[PDB]
Amino acid sequence: IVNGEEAVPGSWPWQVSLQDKTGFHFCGGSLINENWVVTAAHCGVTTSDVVVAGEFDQGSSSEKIQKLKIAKVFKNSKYNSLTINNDITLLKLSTAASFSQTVSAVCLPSASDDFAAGTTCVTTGWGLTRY
Amino acid sequence: ANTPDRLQQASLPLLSNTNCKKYWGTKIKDAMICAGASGVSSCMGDSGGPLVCKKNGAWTLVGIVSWGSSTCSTSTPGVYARVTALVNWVQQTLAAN
Amino acid sequence: CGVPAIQPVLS
Amino acid sequence: CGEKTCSPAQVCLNNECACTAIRCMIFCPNGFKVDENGCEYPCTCA
Repeated sequence: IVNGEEAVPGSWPWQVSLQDKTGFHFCGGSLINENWVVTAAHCGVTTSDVVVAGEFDQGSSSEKIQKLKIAKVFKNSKYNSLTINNDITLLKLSTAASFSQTVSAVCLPSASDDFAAGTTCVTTGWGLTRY
Repeated sequence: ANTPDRLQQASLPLLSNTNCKKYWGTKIKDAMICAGASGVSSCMGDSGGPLVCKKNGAWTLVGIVSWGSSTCSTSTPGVYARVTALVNWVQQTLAAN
Repeated sequence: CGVPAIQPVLS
Repeated sequence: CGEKTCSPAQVCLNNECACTAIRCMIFCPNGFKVDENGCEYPCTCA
């Protein structure tokens, strides 16, 4: 995030990090419950990719994180490569997540919920702080 | 260069789709939602990430980082997958598995 | 869901 | 487009091909894949 702010460790329990076999963090994700994660369809996640939960400092060697394996990927078939519309993917874990203080789920809205423009929201992640 | 190690957070306002078209024209579909253009922006590595807002006490996933300015411009808004337009698909998926 | 056990602090 | 045809990662604006100003916030260790005309694809890594 550009101009973002270092968060309080553990204050965003559903935020997960997705990493490939080579170990690179390429996308973020959100736990909607113990067995599922929601991310972007364009992240092109595979079952050899790993979901890391409960982490704060990726450069730490002492924090207790949960490296969860992925059982199956479900990319919204409506996703369009040309328009990037319907950019969503659901991940079913093999290694269920164990919820607690630092690892929790985020809520899902209903199809009819309306979030008015001007509403102050929040976004988190391990994206570049400058491009 | 290299993705940051510590988790980052940022506050930002949502925009109506009509407003968003100001920056992205016809590339903004009904299944998307924009936020930002307020001195903050999502950058490489944040995609798939969450965009949460409060609804009676709880942070709800309103958006999922999707795409935006190629330079991570703080003067242009980022685009997100509008979860309300996708929750139906999500629900079906969780049931079929 | 949505209620962090460790409350988030922003600026 | 104009007096030519645009490549995959190109958009036509003002009757001229041009790289897109769009990018998916995905992190690519090797950067975004490049198209035949040198333009970066918006959502595919190299």
